[PDB]
Amino acid sequence: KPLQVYTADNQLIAEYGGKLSIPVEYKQIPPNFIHAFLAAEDSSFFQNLSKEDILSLYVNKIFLGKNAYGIAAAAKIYYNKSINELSIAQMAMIAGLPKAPSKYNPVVNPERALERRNWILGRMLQLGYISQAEYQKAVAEPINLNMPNRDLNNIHPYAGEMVRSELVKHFGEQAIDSGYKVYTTINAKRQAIAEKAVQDGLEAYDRRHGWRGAEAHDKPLSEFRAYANTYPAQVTKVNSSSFEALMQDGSTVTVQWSGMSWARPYRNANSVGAAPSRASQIVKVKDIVRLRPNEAKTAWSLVQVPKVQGQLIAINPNDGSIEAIVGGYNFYQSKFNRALQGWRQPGSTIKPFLYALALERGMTPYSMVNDSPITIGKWTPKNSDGRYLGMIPLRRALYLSRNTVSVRLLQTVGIERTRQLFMDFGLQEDQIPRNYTIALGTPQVLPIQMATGYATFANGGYRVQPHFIQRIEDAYGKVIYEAKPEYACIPCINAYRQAQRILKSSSAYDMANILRDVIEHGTGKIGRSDLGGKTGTTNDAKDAWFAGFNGKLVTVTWVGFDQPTTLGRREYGGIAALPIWINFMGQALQGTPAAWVRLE
Amino acid sequence: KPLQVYTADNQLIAEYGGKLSIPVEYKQIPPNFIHAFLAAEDSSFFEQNLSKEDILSLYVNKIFLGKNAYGIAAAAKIYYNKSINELSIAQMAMIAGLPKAPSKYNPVVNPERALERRNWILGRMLQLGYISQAEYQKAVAEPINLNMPNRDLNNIHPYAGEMVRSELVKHFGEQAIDSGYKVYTTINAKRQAIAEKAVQDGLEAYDRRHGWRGAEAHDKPLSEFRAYANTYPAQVTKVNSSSFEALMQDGSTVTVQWSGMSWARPYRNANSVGAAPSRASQIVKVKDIVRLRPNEAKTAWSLVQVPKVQGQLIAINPNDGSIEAIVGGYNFYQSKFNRALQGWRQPGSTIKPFLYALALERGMTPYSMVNDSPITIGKWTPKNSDGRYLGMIPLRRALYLSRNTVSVRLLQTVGIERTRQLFMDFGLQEDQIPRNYTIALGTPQVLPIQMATGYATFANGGYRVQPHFIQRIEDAYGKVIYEAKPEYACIPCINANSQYRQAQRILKSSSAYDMANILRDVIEHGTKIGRSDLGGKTGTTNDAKDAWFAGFNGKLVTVTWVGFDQPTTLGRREYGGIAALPIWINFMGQALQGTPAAWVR
Ligand SMILES: *C(=O)[C@@H](NC(=O)Cc1ccccc1)[C@@H]1N[C@@H](C(=O)O)C(C)(C)S1
Ligand SMILES: *C(=O)[C@@H](NC(=O)Cc1ccccc1)[C@@H]1N[C@@H](C(=O)O)C(C)(C)S1
Repeated sequence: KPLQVYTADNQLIAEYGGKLSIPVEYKQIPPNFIHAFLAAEDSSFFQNLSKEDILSLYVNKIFLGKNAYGIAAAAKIYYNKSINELSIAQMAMIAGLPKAPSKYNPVVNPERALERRNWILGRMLQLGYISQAEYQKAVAEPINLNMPNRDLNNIHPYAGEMVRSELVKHFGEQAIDSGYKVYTTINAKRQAIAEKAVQDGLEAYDRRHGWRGAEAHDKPLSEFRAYANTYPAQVTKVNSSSFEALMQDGSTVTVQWSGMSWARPYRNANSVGAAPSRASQIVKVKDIVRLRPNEAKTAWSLVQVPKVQGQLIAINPNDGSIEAIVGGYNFYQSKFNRALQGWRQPGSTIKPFLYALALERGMTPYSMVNDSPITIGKWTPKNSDGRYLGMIPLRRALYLSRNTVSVRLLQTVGIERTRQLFMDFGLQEDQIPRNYTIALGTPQVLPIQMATGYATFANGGYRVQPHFIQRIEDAYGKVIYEAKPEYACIPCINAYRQAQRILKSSSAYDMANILRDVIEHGTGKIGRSDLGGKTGTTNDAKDAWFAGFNGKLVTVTWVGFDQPTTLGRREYGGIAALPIWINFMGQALQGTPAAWVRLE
Repeated sequence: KPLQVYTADNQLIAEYGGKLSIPVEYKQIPPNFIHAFLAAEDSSFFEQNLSKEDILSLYVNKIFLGKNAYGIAAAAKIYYNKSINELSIAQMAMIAGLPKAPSKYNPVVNPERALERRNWILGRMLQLGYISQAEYQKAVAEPINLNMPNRDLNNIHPYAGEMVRSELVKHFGEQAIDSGYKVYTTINAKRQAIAEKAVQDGLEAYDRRHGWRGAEAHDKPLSEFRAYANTYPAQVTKVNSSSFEALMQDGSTVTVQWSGMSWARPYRNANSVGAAPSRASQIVKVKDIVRLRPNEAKTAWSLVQVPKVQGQLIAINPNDGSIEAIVGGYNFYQSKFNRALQGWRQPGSTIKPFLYALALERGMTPYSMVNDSPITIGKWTPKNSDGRYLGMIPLRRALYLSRNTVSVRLLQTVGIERTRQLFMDFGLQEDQIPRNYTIALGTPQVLPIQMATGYATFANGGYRVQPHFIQRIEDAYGKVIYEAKPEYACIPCINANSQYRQAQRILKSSSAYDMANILRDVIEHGTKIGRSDLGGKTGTTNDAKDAWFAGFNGKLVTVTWVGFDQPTTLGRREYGGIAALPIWINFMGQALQGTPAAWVR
């Protein structure tokens, strides 16, 4: 009975197998398996004939490492076999595990596992349990593990992992042995769109910065996995216009010129080399490259897995329901979820919160703010273009993300009030400094916290908590948990708990319209008039961000390197992150009526 | 509901607690405990959390919290011997930090990391307004304060209880304990208590004759020493002419008079002891950690000494192989090692009755004339105890005097391998039996339990029995789930796929009966106990590195052994009949008291 993960459309996406036990009748056990356990210890005092009687009591319960309880569960976990399918060597291997299922574990210690196994086989031969023909056959055998994957998460991997990883973080492994059915808030349609959007957008950035060379050279093809419609290939021959590579299935294909001609060499973030003139300039024989098919087959392409990363988090602003979550380029490349764990500087994406607080103090989008050099704090922050503009309205200041006005508004608003709003988005006391650096978006945030923060505009100034579980049922079918979220607007549940108000209705509604002005009048791609959004770029374009919404959906996208480096000069939030956001929102919001903030 | 260990005479001797879970109603949980789990993680996605509080109720009694603890109540019991409402804020925070990795943060395994995690949580609890700063300073300054109760109770017959736990765990792992079963052993409690006293007195006898070896420590702390085998650590505070004064672990100061320490002839070596002490300063120094023994009144104290020497006793029923008594060393609290089941030693002349039984097999009798003459085996001429020879002598005289030359001659007569096969058929390990003429003088390594199995062959009429310690196992519901089906030497004897297994015959009835009587005459001629149904053989290895005695009656086989764990000489006077035999006599006399004569048939 495994932990089962479903989407909001009651569709099964993941099964997570915990503690396994397959009880067998003593008669169903091959004698050689019993013999293996009898030879496992030198001395029995319960020859070993009374151990055979007491063995029946423990045979289905013995912990045999890696969630295996009993002989059948160990035959399944280690070899993907039934007890009668096991070899003498395999039976002896399992027979050696009870004493210490970690010091002898063939996964965690293959060295000692073989030593123990063969000792048992040696003892079985001495006891006349096995013949020498069986002894030589068995002792010469390798470990031969064929471990089936009991953690099935192949449909929406980041969504299934989110459930497993979060339950384990808060409650340990016992959370997976409960056999519960977890019914998530995830929209599968929206989840699929987000997965494609993050993959395409990162492939877009990667392609424009050029070919970086093969992912490895003189390394073994067995050590690389296929994913995101990219398949590892070992280059075998390089010609005038085409190369030949060996696939993991054993086949060899011929990647033609049109499939590699894009490979202008990467020189730096801001520089790429001339278009390649021959295939030798792109690949070397014994290079580990990634290839891509077409629809069915026909032709192949030389592709590249981005070194760059990204994320997407989409939440319902009224309750905080998580609709879509993508933690990186691909789950197989990295199981790391940047949406829930990727601490980054928000840069300019923080400004709408600070400018909302200015509006709360009495200001308007038209209020005159001053873009001037700020020496104050014996630290002089400089604007993006190293320029100043003088007196400009609050709305202009936000749109151009004038760093000097932000520090001035932070001095006006007070560092305390700013930190209070931030904590209301899920932030900890320890992750927001007191200093005037918070006006510039330098403190580390998780994108989920940004989606929570932007939801404040979308919902009219209420504090919603992001949540991924709608209900949990026990294996039987009984509902044991039913989500009771804090609602921004309780009447709105037509197309119990009330969320506390964190920002004044007018300020949340005003910021919303400034953000809509920012997207409709600044930048320029969708046929919607209910969208508000803000771009963000940190110092030396170390992060590209876009936080945007409509009345029914908040989406935050991010693009950057895991080890912080520049994305390039001409690489801002609106260039790297925005195209993923547009591509998601357009598709996710397709055939849905206009929904905007309610000034109540 | 722990693994319970009983004797054959129905005494509960040990309780072994495995996986623990004490389910509690969510309402019964102190809010500070819930708050601790709330502050344990930075972000929850299932200031306030709320979502976690609802999902916590589902796992609160099942969360694995390390060291067999499942749920908050089990962790409160295991780590602190407290109920959840008795926990401090610091303790609640400690348990709250364990779910994520109950080993990387375990306070019993990794205390440093555990302290860092706990305080981080307390810090987090203060930030959220869960705890006040007064509670924060109070809690953060607290130590680990572990008060782990002992869930493995075994203080009646410790070697017997440990035998069950250690053997189930060896063969079946920890899951063998969390089963809640009732194990009904073959152990006789009366006999077990006698054996415990016998092994303790006999080793104290050897130790005392060998002299005082000095205090167990000097200038060290009295808190670091345990009391056991009726010996209590004392720190010497004053040394008078004829007496000394020592501080006890309870805080009292006792006076040890001259008669209490006068035995303390100083130990020089196994073969040498110093002159009788003339004054108390020659025995003790002020600040010496000594061991004392009271009388029954606690009105007189004695200076005693824990033997450096070891011993064992194993008593089994020869008809089925039931283990009646087992003592693995001087005391379980000095060493948890069981020398009866794990102590591999050379048997010495304790092996000759096996070899002489095979001589009888082929056709010989106790009266058959054998040759005590000088025997050359390659570049090794074995010499008898006294180096002398006796010429033609009957087989029984040869065994009694343990004439090494007749043994090698009998080994040549029966054949090296045909003997190895028989030694194995007696219960000795194939790999542990060499392929040479020295197996005649007991060179192999044996377990005493194997010797008791082998001697039971004489006692039972030539059958091979297997030693067993479990009579039956019942589940928690009272249902018998296991019932021992041993191989019986004599099935009719109990009434004084099959229901009753008949043990395999390994000797002709005549040769087992003949060896038995040879062994009885070995014992009657130069033993003490008022019994005529006892047969036995002494054993001494080269340089008295081992003193042995293997003896029986029709109902009980007892094997005793005396020696050092790191093989050294016991001394020159120290043969099997001197060191081991007195423990055997002392046990057998008391164990067989008020029982009719029982001999082989
Ligand atoms: C907030 O993100 C702003 N960042 C900065 O002013 C610092 C900076 C920006 C680019 C390179 C080096 C340093 C603004 N981010 C973008 C944006 O909002 O899209 C601008 C390019 C307008 S600056
Ligand atoms: C068997 O134990 C025999 N021992 C030896 O040959 C070696 C030895 C060791 C110490 C002293 C003398 C000889 C013989 N049988 C034992 C016995 O049965 O007790 C003797 C010590 C008599 S010698």
